[PDB]
Amino acid sequence: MNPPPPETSNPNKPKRQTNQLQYLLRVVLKTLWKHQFAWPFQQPVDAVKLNLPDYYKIIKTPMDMGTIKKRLENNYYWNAQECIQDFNTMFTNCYIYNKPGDDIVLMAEALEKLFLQKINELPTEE
Amino acid sequence: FLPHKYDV
Repeated sequence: MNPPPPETSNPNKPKRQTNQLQYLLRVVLKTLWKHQFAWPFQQPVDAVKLNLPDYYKIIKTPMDMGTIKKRLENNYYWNAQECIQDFNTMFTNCYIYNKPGDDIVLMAEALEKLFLQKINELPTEE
Repeated sequence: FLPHKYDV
C-alpha cells in the first residue's frame, strides 16, 4: 500500500505569502512543471500501481511536484527555504531509489539543472 | 537507460 500523501492543508500552521514564495510558484515550479520530463514527478509515487513494495520502505520523506504545487497555491509554507527543501528532497529521493544514469535519474537531472538555474534569481525578500 | 522503477 501507498501512504497518505504529504500534508498540503493545516489551518493552524504558521504560513505566509512572500515575494520569494511567489517566485517559487511563478518561475520555478511553472518551469519544471511544463517540462517534457516532469511527468514522473507531478504526483506522489504510486507504489501500488508500479508494484514497488520497497519504495516507501526506502523513501521515508516522500515529495513530489504535485504536493509542492498545492503547497505553493495554498500559501502553506512559512518561507522559501522550506519549499526549496521540498524540491531537494524530491531530487534526492529519486537518486536514492533509482539507478545512476537510468531514465528516471536522467529526467530528474534535467529538472534539477533548471531548478538551479531559476533559483539563482530568487529575489531578496521584501 | 530502461529504469527498474517502471519494470512493473
